[PDB]
Amino acid sequence: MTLMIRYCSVQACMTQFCNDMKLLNGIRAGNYTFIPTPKIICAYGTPEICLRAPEIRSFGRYLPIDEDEYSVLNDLVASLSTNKPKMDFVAQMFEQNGNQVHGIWLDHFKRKNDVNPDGGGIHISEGLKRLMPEYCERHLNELVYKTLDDKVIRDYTSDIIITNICKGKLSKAPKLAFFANFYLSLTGFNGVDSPYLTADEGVKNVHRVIGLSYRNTLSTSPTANVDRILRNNPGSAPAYLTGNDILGVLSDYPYQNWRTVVELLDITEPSATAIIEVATNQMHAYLADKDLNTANLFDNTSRTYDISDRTYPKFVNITSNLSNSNRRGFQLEAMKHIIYMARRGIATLANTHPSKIGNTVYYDY
Amino acid sequence: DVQEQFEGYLREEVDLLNKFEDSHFKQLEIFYTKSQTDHVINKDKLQFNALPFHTTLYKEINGKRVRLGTLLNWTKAERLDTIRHESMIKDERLRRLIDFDYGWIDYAVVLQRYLDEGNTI
Amino acid sequence: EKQKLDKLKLFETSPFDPLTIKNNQDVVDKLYATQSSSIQEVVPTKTFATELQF
Amino acid sequence: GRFRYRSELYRERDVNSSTVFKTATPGQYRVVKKISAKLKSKNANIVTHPMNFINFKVDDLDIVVNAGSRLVRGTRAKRIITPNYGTIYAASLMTVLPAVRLLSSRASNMGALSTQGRIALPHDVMAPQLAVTSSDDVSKICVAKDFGQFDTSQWGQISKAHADGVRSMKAHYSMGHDTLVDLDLNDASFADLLEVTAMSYERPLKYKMNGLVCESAGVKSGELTTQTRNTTTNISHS
Amino acid sequence: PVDARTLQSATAALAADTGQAVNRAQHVSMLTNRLTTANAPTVRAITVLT
Amino acid sequence: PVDARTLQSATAALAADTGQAVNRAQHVSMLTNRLTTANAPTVRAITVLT
Amino acid sequence: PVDARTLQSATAALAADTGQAVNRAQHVSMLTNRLTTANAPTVRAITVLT
Amino acid sequence: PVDARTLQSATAALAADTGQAVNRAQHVSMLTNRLTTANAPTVRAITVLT
Amino acid sequence: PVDARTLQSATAALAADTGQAVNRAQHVSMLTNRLTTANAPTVRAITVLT
Repeated sequence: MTLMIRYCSVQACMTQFCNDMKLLNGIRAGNYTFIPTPKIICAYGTPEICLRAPEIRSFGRYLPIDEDEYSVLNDLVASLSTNKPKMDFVAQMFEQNGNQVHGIWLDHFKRKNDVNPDGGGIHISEGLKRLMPEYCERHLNELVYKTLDDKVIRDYTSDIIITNICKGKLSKAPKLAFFANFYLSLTGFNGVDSPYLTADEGVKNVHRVIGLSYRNTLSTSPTANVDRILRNNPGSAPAYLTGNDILGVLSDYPYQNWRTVVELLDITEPSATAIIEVATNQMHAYLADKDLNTANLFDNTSRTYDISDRTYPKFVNITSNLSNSNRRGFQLEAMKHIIYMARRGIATLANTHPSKIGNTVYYDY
Repeated sequence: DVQEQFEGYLREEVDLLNKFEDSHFKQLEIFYTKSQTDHVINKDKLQFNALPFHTTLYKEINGKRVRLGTLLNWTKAERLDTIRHESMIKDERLRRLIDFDYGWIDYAVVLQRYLDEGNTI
Repeated sequence: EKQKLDKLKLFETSPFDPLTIKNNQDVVDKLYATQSSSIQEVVPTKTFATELQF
Repeated sequence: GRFRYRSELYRERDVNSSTVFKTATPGQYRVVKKISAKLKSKNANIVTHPMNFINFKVDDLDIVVNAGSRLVRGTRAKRIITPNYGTIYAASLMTVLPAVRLLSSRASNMGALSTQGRIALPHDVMAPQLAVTSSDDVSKICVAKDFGQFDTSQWGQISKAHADGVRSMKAHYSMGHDTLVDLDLNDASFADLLEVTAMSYERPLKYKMNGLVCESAGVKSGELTTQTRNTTTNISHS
Repeated sequence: PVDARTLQSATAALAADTGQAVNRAQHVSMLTNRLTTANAPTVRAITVLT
Repeated sequence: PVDARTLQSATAALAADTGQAVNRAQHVSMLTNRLTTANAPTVRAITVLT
Repeated sequence: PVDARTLQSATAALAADTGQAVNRAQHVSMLTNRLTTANAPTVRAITVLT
Repeated sequence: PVDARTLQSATAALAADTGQAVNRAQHVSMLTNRLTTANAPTVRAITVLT
Repeated sequence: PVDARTLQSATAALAADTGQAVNRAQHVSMLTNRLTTANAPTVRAITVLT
C-alpha cells in the first residue's frame, strides 16, 4: 500500500504482492506444514480487499462471494490465530516462579473512590474482574509474563493450528459490527487535482473526486483519545489502565450500565465523564477494528483521501434517526462504496434504499 | 445505471479472486509435486498418518466443497525426489553447491536445464 | 435474478432498514443479563423487548 | 522454568529423553522446552524493580549504559541509540516531557510562526512550499537547510546553554539544594529534579558497545530530548 | 382441548397502555414476567368444579 | 407506474413528529411496526374500482 | 440461629416504588449499593443489649 | 480566509438547552444531523452579493 | 501539604440531585466534564495572596 502512493501502479504493485504471497513460508509445526488458501485476504480478520481496489480495507464483505464459502473462509481465518498458547505460557510461568511485582506497586494501587466492589449486583465479567483494583495484583503479574517472548509460544500456536485444522475443528468467526448495502446515483466532482504526479491513476482520480485530507481534519483513534484523557489527568484513574482495556470492557457491557462500570474501575469524575463521552461518540471505530491487529497497518494511501465530515454530506444520504456511533459507522460503510466507484473517475452519491424496487414503483429520498 | 455497473465490477472482482487463487495453487504445484489426495476436513476420517506428502484440505458445507489449503507431510519426503534429487544433478560445478548446503538443490537442477540448453557461463 | 428481487422486496415488506435494525438491537442486547436478580425481576426479558420493538 | 505441552504431531523416531517424551497415549507425546530469560523490557523492569528507577545517587551520572545499533536502508550512516539511565529517565519524564508534549501538539487556528506552528501526509506538511513553488509571485523564496556533524558544535557552550535554560525554571519552585544530592523521586522537590536534568544535559555521558566505551558532551542522542535540542539550535541558527 | 393462541398480542397491548421501559423498574413488568401457562389445565378443571 | 416516497423516510418523519423511543413500548411503535407496501398495487386497483 | 431469607424480594419492591433506572442516577441507588448483611450478628446482639 | 472552529462547541450547547437522547427521536436531531459546512464558501459568496 | 480525599462522594451527591444520565445531554455534564485539579496548587497560592 505505501508503495502504491509513490512510483508504483496497481498492476505492478499487485503483481509484486501476489509473487510475495506465493513464496510465504507457511505454518510449520513438527514435521508438517500448512499452506492456507490465498483467498484469506477477502475474509474477515485479514484486510478484506478487492484486488483492483486494494486501498479500501474491509471491502471484501460486499463482494458477491457465496455465503457458505465466505462463512467457511471466515472460520478458517479466525482459527488461524489463537490466544490460548500465551495464556498457558503465562499461567505456567506464574505457577513456577510466583509473584514478581514490588510491594510499592502493590500498596499504591488500592481502591480510593470508596465504592462497593460488588457494584449494584450486576454481572461482573472476566475483564472487569481482571481490571478491578482488588484483583489487580494477579493482573499485574500477567503483564510481566506478557513481556517475555520466546520461540515456544509460536511453535505451540502452530501445533494447535495444525491439530485443530486437521481434526475438523474450525473456530467460529465473530460477527461483523457494521454491514449495509448502499445504492448509488450519479453526482458531481468535488476534489482538486492531485499533486502526486508519480502516483497511480486511481489515487489521483480519487483525489480529483473526493479531495485531499489534512491533519486538522484527520480522524483520531478512540484508544488514543482515551489515552490522552487518562494522561492529562493523573491520579484520576489507576496508572495501569490503558485505553484499549477500558474500551474493550465498555464494549462488552451495554451502555446503560457504562457509568457503573467506570465506578468499578476506580475512575475519578474528570476522566470518567470524558471516557463515557468518547465511548458514546466513537465506539464505531473500535468495533470496526476489534478483530484485526492494526499495529502493522499504516495505510498511507487510504489516509491521503479526504474521508471526514467535510465530504460526508456531499456523498452520503442517511435519513434514519440513529445514534452518533452507528451513524458514523454507516457513513464509513457508504464511503467505501464511494471510494471504490471514484477510483474510476465517477462521482456517486450513496443512499440506503433502491431507486426502483418494483418495475412500476420508483422511490425518492 | 450506475448500480448495474457497480454490480458487474463486483462480479469481475470475484472472477479475479478465483483466477488468483487458482494461479497460486498451480504455481505451488511445481515446488512440491501434484496433490495426491483431497482430504475432506469433516467428512473424511484420518489418524494423522497414511496421509500423502501433498494433500489438498477441503471443507464441505451445504452440499458444496471449498478449498481450505494444502498439507505437507515431511516424513513421506520420497515424493520430492520425483522433482529434485542428486541423481539428476550431473554437472561438476553444482556438486559443490549441493555439498555446501542442500537448500539449493531445486535451483541447481533448474540451472542444469540452462546448461543442457547448450549455453555455458 | 430472483435473489436480487427478493432482497429488494425486503426493503418494502417492512418499515425498517438494516441501519435501524442494528440501532434497535444495540439497545436491548445484553441488557437483561447484566442487571442483578432484583432488577431482573422488574424489567422485561430480551425476547419480550425484541417482540415489543419489532 | 520448563514449558510443557501435549503434541499429537511428532513421530516415534523423534522421541528423545531430552525434549519429547512418549506418553501413555500411543500417538500423543509430551514436549518440554527449558527457558531461562531476563525481563529486559522497560515495563517489566519497572514493575519488578522500581527502586532502580526511583532512588538516585550521584554516581549514576558516571555509570555506563549499553548502546544499540540500527542500520538503515541505503548507504546512510549507521544510527547509534544511547538510552539514558533509569533515574535520569524518570527525571526527564518529570521535567522535560511536558516541553516535548507541547512541541508535538499543533492545533488549528494558530499562526505559522508560533512555537507549535514552527515544528504523516506529505502534501499537507509541505503545503506552503508546494504553493510557493507553483506561483506567479516571485518575491517568495524557499530556503532549505540541512545540518550535519553538529554534535561537535553541540559539544561545549550550547550544551551549557541548554543546561542554563533548564536551570532558569528553578526560581519558581521553593525547596531546593545548592548542589546535586541523592534524592527520592517521590519526595524530592522539583528544583532537585531540574538540577539533575541539567547535569545530565551538560555533563558527558559514557556508553559502551562491542568492548568500546565513549563519552558524549553534545546531544548524546538521548531519547525524548534530541528533537527539542536540535530544533532549538536550528531556530537560533535561522 | 383448547385453542392454542399466543398471548403475544394481548401482552403487547398491556405494555402499550402502561408504558413499559427496558431500563426502568415498573410494576407492570412484575405481572408480565410471571405469566406462566403451565398450570392452565388444573385451573380449568377447578373453574368447572366451582 | 408510480413514484413513491420511501417508507423508512415517512416512518422517520412520523417518529420525530410524535415521541418514539426504542427503550419504551408505545402506540406509535404499534402503528409503525406493520407498514407493508407489498400489496400496494392491489389496494390501488381496488380504489380505482370503487 | 436465624432464617435465610433473600433480599431480592424486598429490593425489587423498593426499586419498583422508586422507579429505579439503570441509566439515570437517583438517591435510591445510594441505599441499595450499601445494603450489606455482613455484620448482622453484631447489630443483632446490640439490639438485644439495648 | 476564515477561522476553523469545530461544530462540537456550538452543538454541545444546542444539545444541552434542548433534550437530546441517543435513543429518542426529536426535532433537534433533524436540525443537527444535516449540519453541513461543505458549501460554506458558496453561501458566503452569496451573502456578499446580496 | 494538603489532604487527599476523592471527590467521588461529592460527584455522586451532585449527580443524584441533578439526575444526570449517560444517554442525555444536560448542563451538569458540562460542569462535571472539566473538573481539573491539576492547576490547584497555583490557585491555592493566589487565594492566600489576596
